[PDB]
Amino acid sequence: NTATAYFNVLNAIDVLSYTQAQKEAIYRQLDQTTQRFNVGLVAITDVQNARAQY
Amino acid sequence: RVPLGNANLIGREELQHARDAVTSAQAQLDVAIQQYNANQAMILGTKLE
Repeated sequence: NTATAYFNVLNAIDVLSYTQAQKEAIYRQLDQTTQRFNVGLVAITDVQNARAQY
Repeated sequence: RVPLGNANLIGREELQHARDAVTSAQAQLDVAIQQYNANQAMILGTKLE
């Protein structure tokens, strides 16, 4: 039990780091899509998808 | 394409391009009309003999 509990914490650390990286990537995607919609190249429907993913 | 544009459910670039295509087609039709007129100016007599 001690060994398993010890390793679960490192698993959680790894998961947290990679989830933060994914969050950064998706935020940049949303920024790009919103800028593109403002400039007039995409429809409002594509903005909603980015917001949902974020 | 026009009515969908009234609401924001279609890219503005696409509608702009549709308008431009209409204008270009009109211009090319004018070109053809002028060519036909140019040929007609030599045989406006309307009698072969």
